[PDB]
Amino acid sequence: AIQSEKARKHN
Amino acid sequence: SKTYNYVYSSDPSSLNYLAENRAATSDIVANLVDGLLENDQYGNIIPSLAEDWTVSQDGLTYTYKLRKDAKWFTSEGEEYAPVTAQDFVTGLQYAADKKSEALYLVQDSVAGLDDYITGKTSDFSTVGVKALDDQTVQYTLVKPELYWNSKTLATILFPVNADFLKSKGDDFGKADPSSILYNGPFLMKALVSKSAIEYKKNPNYWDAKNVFVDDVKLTYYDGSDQESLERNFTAGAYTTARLFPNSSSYEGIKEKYKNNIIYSMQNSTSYFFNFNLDRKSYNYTSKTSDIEKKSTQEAVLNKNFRQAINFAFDRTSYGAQSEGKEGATKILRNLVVPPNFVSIKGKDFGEVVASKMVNYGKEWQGINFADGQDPYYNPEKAKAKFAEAKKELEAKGVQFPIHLDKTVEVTDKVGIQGVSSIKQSIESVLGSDNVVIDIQQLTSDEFDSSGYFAQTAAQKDYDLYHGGWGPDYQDPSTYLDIFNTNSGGFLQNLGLEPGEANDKAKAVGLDVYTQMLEEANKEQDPAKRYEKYADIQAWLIDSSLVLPSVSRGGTPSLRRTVPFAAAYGLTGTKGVESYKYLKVQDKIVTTDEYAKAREKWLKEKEESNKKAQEELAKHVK
Repeated sequence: AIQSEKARKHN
Repeated sequence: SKTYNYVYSSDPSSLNYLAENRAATSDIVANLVDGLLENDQYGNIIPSLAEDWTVSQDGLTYTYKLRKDAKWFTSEGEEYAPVTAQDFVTGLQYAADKKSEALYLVQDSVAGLDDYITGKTSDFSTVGVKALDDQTVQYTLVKPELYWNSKTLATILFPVNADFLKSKGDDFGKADPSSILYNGPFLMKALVSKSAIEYKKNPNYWDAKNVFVDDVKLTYYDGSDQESLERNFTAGAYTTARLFPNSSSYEGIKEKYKNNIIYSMQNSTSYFFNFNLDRKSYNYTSKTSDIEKKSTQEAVLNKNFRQAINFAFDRTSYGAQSEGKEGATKILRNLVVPPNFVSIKGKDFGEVVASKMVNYGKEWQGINFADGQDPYYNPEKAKAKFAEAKKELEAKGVQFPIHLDKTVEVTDKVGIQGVSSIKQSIESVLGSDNVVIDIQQLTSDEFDSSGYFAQTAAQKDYDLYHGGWGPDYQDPSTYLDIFNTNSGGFLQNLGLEPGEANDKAKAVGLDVYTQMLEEANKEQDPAKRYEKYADIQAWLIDSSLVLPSVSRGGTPSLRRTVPFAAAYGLTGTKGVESYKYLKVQDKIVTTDEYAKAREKWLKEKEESNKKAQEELAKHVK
């Protein structure tokens, strides 16, 4: 699945 | 009751778990719809909707027995219909009929499905999914797949109720809680764009006894207030909080929570940079001429140019923008396939790939692909690669400097720093008279419409993209297939359309890469199959069509969740994405409490995975 880079800044 | 409160950042374009391949959809539906199997706390594949299963001695036929205390519910928790085997026939036919973006998961696996999708057949009765009775589903495969059961953790193999499909028509799967039926752990109570996502525990869920939060609220987080996460955790409003060592506050936070800062492990999600090889949209650019635009369209097709960027890209500097300079390397990922994703002959994937690099030139000599370090950054190697790139490009009429467009959300203050680190690094090594990274700060609508939520390659509006892949099943092909020209899930992010194989794709060798994937997939012995994909990953690294940057995990946080209570999965959507099995507590976990739990979990996991592989034989007919 395609993961957005954005999520890594709160994950 | 007990509540889990945190944030989210991606509104979904759709709830259509059968048609989408974007994490923005699967992350949510993981909590609302169950498939045949799921994960325990140790990564084992355990019963779900299916309470038992068998595989034939030739590995081609999988039969699943469904429990019958499983039902579909409306968004308000009212019972709609029992879950039945026909729902899996309906699901697969629907995904085929609507040309799902995740069809690569099943198109070349389910017998007769490729024939059905391409119109070579018209009768779904020839496709290898059958409802033998109401509780019995049977799949027939083209060839044996040891990773097949892991595929059932992906949403394209989730069931759907045909009568609800008929009754809803084109309204099915829209971004509205009422657009789908529910059989998973939660009901969705609120889905409000850029405001919140809210789950309520479904008390009539078949496995309600394993759901330990009654409410889950996710608040929208746009990146503009990074101190919001810690501030709300400390106030008792968030169950967890990711920390930002680069922040103003971290000095006080570090001392206040010196015994509570917890660092996660890097997981199987891999981020990488890629170029737009066929750019068609220039709404967001600093180029002012068509010689500049065409010069950039030329540079990204040249391998020496892509390698120069690869060697001029300082990953440590990039990671320090979000992790502080102490933890800058804790997130570095250097392949698309994680280095330990599979093991071959006792040596894992990253070592074998590092050995395959021996046939791709002098600039890869003795490379180390291990997590947590930067093997790529090498200024003088970058200067030598660019010198050759410039000689070759200038003979074509290419004008320098090469301008490269990179987008970023105007609210994402951490992301602005990371992208500025990349501009500073590359321009420092190659010179701003040779390359210029033009940073484009966009609204949320411009960012999504030109990137992640663009629906065509033509709409991609950038020269440089930073995206990532989450593994859908337990085989290296889940990562490496995404750039293949036939059905690559990531192709549009490269500016190419699957099934077109234009001359820009051939100019960079993606047709060759695609041919290698075909031959690698036919290999059924795991050791070779993996060694063949290692050679393919090596080819992709040398091509520098991707620049591996970072993984998920490896980040600091404060926690009020119980350590190692939630499910875990190397691949799929039923691991960390699910709020099942997760437990919250009053006390802030201490670093030492987490470390003791990690040690206990690591030992329980080795024993559990051992007994799980031993149990597998019981299931063979």
